[PDB]
Amino acid sequence: QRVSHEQFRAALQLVVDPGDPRSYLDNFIKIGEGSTGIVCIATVRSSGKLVAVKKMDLRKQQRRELLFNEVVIMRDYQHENVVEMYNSYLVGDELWVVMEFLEGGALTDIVTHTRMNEEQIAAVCLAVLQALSVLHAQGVIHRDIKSDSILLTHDGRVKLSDFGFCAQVSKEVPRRKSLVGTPYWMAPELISRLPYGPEVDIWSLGIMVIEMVDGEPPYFNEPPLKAMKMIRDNLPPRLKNLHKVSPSLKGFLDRLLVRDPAQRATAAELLKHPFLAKAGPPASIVPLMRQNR
Amino acid sequence: GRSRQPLVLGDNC
Repeated sequence: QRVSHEQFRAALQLVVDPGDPRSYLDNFIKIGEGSTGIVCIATVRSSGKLVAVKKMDLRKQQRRELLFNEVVIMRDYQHENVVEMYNSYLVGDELWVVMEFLEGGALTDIVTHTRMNEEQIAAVCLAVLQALSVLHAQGVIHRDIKSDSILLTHDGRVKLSDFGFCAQVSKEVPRRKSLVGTPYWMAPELISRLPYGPEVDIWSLGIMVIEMVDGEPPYFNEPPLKAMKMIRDNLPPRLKNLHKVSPSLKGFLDRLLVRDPAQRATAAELLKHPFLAKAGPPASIVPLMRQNR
Repeated sequence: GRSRQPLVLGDNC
């Protein structure tokens, strides 16, 4: 009990940066309760730069070992559509991850207050899929794809974030089985805790497409647990606003929201899909952001 | 209903 705490803390120490970041970070401004703790922005004293700091209490996780994943897996990851992690530290009983601050905030604010058009939807889906093709080719599953995990720059550039539940697969351990995600976005094979791969993020992306069209995921008013039962048991959920979606968006969505995971399109395939040729540039997103509306 | 919060099953606790 105390023994498992102390061991866990020593283990994490081997993968985090040594040192106390409190000596260099000032002006903490809370922006969220995120997945697994609080997210603040702060100023780096030596550079004047703003960063985002996620702080996760070691004693408050459902599965403490998941805290190993992001801090190891995302360590020196560079991709234009993925939130960059700068360092991590152990501060008392908290893990702090310091990362790039996305001043445009999250896609959730948009999707609940406005209606994206298909140009904008394709731009988001292209960005996310560029991120997921590269991630998935090196064994990394995100496992919490939803609008809250998509962040924006001031000029409409899109980046994937919230890697806290991400997982690494490999040749010798190619599948995971953990019930991890956000209930309404979870793939049905993951709900059933069957072995699963990168395919799970493709299904969640489908649900996020439903968010972008309808405003919310299917069965959102149902309590989480029954909603999960429905997803597991029913046929693919349908858009409420289907009459407003183009034939190419419908055909795109049909390749995402497939139950049989071996039939579901991969990110690399979806990158070639004609829906994505409608993608707008970063500027097309900017009108939707809270500050411009 | 309408919850945006993640769920992690503590299956090994």
